[PDB]
Amino acid sequence: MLGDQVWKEVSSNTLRRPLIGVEKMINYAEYYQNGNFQLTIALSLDTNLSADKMQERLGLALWTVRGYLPELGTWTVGSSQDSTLDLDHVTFKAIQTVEEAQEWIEDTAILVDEGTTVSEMVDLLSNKRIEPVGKQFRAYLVSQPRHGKPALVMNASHTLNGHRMLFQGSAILQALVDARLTALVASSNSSREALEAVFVPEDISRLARKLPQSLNTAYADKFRPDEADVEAGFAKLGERILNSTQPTLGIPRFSTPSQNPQYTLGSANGQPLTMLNLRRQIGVTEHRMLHRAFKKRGSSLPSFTYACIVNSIDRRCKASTSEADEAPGANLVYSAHASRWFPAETFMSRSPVNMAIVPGSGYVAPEELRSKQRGRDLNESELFALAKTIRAKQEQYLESPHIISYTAQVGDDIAAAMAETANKQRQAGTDPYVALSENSPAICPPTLTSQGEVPIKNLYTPEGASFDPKPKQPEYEYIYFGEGLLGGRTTDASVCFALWSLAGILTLQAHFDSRFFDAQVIDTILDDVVLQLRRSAASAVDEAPEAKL
Ligand SMILES: [Cl-]
Repeated sequence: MLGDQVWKEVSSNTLRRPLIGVEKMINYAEYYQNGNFQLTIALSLDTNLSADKMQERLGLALWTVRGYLPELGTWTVGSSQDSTLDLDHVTFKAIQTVEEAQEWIEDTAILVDEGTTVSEMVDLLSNKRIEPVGKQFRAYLVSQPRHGKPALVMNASHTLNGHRMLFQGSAILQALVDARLTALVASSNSSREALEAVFVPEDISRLARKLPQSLNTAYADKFRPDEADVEAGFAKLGERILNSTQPTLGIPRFSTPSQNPQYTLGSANGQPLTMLNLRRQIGVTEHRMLHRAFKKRGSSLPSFTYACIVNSIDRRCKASTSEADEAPGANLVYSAHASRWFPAETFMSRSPVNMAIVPGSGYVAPEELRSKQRGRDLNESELFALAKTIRAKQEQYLESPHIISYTAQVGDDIAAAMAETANKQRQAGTDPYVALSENSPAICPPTLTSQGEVPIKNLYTPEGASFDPKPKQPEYEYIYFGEGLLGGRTTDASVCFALWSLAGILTLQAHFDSRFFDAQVIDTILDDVVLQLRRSAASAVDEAPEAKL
């Protein structure tokens, strides 16, 4: 009941709950750091729907999805009665009229102008903060690109989202070909007339049970921690604090931000697009081979990838926080998903946890990341040993959910310090990019978040959603997606590596602002990692050729 009681009726048709934990930290970063962490995901579509059909169905599709996913209509920036800005709560307004519903549809289901490509949309959206501040989700239909395939492009705040956006997208794609929606559009003069037929005023009593809750309240409710549980979480907090001070290798940022960034995605508003997502994609067949080859070594694709990132940063940058006479270690900065401790029902329809990230920490000792024989030039055996070390340290850091016992306190501390720092920087007239970088470490530690394939249905027909191969022989209206694109947003002076899979396609990418890092160096590290993955896999498969099947 802690989950229900937390959303309180605060006005006639408005629910409100406090933000708690990582979600509160994220909300403050999005406000004070120009949309830091915000997510853009494109689902690239093959479809025999005309652009015209998709355009006339999109708004009603989004409205239909909102009916069972009211999470799409939440809001996280408001005020109190005393004027003051409020970053500490999430609110939900239950829509009571057709006009209000139509307003929300037209603000949230965007038809992109003829010509703009999916890649251009991902670049544009990942290079700015969502507006108005507080808005949590927007869907863009790119139905008439001048080249490339059409796509559903979603832009979301990270405060209440993550993995969940793929399911939100899947629901929208299902609605676009739903037989009942198609009949509605066919029988109505307009979207507004259709809406007028099927509109039901939203009921805060029923919808409260479907709105997202903090991981922290789901944790309290499911695990009911006692004092020993709290003690175990406090120990994992001490670990993260100490690891953040130990000598570490990493990628050095510019001492001062670049005023003429030389790597951009073009220019919009007259200003360069400097938030970059450098990507390496691995196809379905090669992905399977990599996955099996590293299992044959007793390793895993995510941990071996981390080892290669750590080693390639070491070799390419030769940058550390320690002295020259002292080999550094590696501070591991990574995220973990709470599904490792919570059942799948935690992430479904009843009070779902829609942002389930817990910060992870670990420290590779100097003797574990360098070889006595080869120094930084680790051979394949040594990289597998480093992978196993990294994996073991993550497994011990994450062995228990009681980490969550301190994320509310850490979230409060980071949020308060961010607001106080931002107010001080404003009063001092600090340049905005200097302000986003001066508090960042001169050396960015190796930062990799790894995501297993999320099983999202790939085929949508009037009979529903299914898992199937790309249509060779369409029998009805259908939508199929065979590839995704991620645009992460990192506005502070850090480099974030992301490893993820969608539709069997493996993507390794780095996102960062080129005002703060040499993009050529990051590009070289990504190339090094892919080369090491392929060479180590080929050697593993040479010893065990069965791993090719
Ligand atoms: Cl998540």
